[PDB]
Amino acid sequence: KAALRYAAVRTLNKVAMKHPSAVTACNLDLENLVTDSNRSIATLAITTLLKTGSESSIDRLMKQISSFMSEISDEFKVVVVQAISALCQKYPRKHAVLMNFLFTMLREEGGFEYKRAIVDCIISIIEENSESKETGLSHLCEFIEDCEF
Amino acid sequence: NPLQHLEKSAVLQEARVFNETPINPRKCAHILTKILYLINQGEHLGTTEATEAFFAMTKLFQSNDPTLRRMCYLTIKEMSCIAEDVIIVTSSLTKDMTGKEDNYRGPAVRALCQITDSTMLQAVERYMKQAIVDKVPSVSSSALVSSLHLLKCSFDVVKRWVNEAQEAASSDNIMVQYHALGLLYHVRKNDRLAVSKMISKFTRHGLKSPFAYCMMIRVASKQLEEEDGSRDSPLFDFIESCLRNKHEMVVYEAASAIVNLPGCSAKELAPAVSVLQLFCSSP
Amino acid sequence: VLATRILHLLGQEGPKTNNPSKYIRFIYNRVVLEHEEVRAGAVSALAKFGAQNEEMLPSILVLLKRCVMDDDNEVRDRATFYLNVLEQKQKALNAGYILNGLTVSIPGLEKALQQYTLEPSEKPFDLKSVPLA
Amino acid sequence: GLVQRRTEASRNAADK
Amino acid sequence: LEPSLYTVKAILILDNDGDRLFAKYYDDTYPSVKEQKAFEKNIFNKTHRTDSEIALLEGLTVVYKSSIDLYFYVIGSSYENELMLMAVLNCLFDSLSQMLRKNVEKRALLENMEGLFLAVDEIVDGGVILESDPQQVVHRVALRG
Repeated sequence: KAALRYAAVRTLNKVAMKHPSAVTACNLDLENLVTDSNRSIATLAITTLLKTGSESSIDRLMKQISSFMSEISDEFKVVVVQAISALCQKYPRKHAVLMNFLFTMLREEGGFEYKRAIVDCIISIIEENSESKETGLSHLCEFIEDCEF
Repeated sequence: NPLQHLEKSAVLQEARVFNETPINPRKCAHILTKILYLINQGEHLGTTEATEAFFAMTKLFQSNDPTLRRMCYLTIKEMSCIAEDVIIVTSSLTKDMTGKEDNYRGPAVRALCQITDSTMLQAVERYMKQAIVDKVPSVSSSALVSSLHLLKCSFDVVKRWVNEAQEAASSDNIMVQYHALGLLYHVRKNDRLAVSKMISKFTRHGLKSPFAYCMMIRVASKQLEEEDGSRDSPLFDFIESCLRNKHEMVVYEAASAIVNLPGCSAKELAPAVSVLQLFCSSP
Repeated sequence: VLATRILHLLGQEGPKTNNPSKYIRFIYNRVVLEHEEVRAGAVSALAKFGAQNEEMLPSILVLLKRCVMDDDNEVRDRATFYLNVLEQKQKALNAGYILNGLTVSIPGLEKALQQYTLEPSEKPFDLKSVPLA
Repeated sequence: GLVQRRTEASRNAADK
Repeated sequence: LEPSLYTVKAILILDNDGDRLFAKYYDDTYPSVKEQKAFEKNIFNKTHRTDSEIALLEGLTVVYKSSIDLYFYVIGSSYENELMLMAVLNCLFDSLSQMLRKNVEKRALLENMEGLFLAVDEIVDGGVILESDPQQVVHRVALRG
């Protein structure tokens, strides 16, 4: 049942925000959902795997998300941005790669809610990680040069 | 659509035919269907107009037409909140509930409980108790569900019906068992000892209703959360045993309950996750 | 709305960075290119840099003197206000009127002012009577 | 150095 | 979630324009008819173009099925068992399919609105699932002597 898989993955994605270690048991079943016909389920599975995964899996999973960014709705793009925010908290050493990805998404087409969620994520990374501050402020300065909002 | 251009004033004026004798049961049933359709479309009936239409409908009780009688019960339920003095049908509904026609008894119980206030509930208590223990599943289910609705208005009166509800919970009928167990829980909900004693009784004898199993899993999970989550609890073993149920609904509810339990280990989650994995491939 | 919010952040956090001069170019370029709201936010950000960084103050005073020539009335009035406050070279004025906002509860202030307007006295309204946020 | 800008202002201008 | 017999929040039957043919709300989540119609129109706009059977809309689990010219919705809490809501949706649709002789269409439904009202009243009472077997529902509604 697609609805039951969706409900389970969405709930696991919320658990993975608070208790990522508990969800790690489900990682094998979540990997099978990465190729689901429902792109919403696949996106929730990847974003859950990002929250629960190892630092070594980040570059592989980020590369898979970048291929789905064109096929997913803006609501699911916001869920991807929230997963990146949680990744920056968990793996502060990867902030430069994650900020460059967020900055690339900021240059692409997107609605107000999606652009807001990216800006909010960059601001959160700047507040939590002082080493990211100058780079994040520089990316926000480039964004305001062509900001429609 | 013969109902598309129905105006409230025209239909309420047609309802004056209910004052005539002899009654045409087909014509009157069709007019009641128009009234129900107007209410369902969200047309507001004024209190005076609703009351006049309700008292006009009461005159249809002179007809013995079974379709018209059922449309009267439906109209009583829909107009109960908008018409004044709806208590006027109480004697007719108590008669039909205690009647020989089983097809009237269940609907008559539901209509009676919808119009019965907290002050009149004591007058119908005897008939409600008889309807709960009735052999006809439609009557027993209607009386149990109606008793659940009356719990909001008159908790202390409905609490006296726990014995009759407990007898109905032994029924082989899936819906009667579900409604009886549900009513017993809603009455006992604030008494932790009574809930634990209810769970231990039904875990030992089993349930036949998949709906009653789903509700028992939720009751057991809530009780397990309130008991600081001792995993060696017979409540956890009950929820885990429900993962092997023949009904997909019960298996899913058990898996969802185990997953939402606070402090669950990866070992305790594994069987629930394996069942959810199997459901991801469901057609 | 995003440009003004980023300019406000740059005005608060930019002066606290190791190289605050790096941001001034981007802020000042908004005064030349952008709409009135964004220009007003850019002038406010430049004033915050001048108030926090003494080394930047002479450069900010020249930039604010250019902003006084703005056609928009609110941008010009802001530039005029910040120029005159910064020219006094008083840290207490800069802290009071450029860096630090109101510390009082807004609902508390509204309610206190509403009571004072109903029963006006010969004593001026005292902002210290309002509960702190 | 050639870039296509896809800002909300450029979209609104193109739609106007 | 506190264990409850109250599972169903609403049952909706909308036409292809998103107009209300049948609606019943069992809780105070949408107290006004204006909010109910806004919710119905919002659900319709999000579901009418999608072949998906389940959605999360306004924090509620919406299970739905399309027919020829009708959309059937069963709405529950986001915390409710999605399969329990599907059992209600299937019971409603299969009951109407049997009653309408397999022609589950706007015209046939409007000609037999008395049967629809009676069928829904046999399936759900005050938000409690009363019956899940479509044959039992049809048998209880088929009172035409």
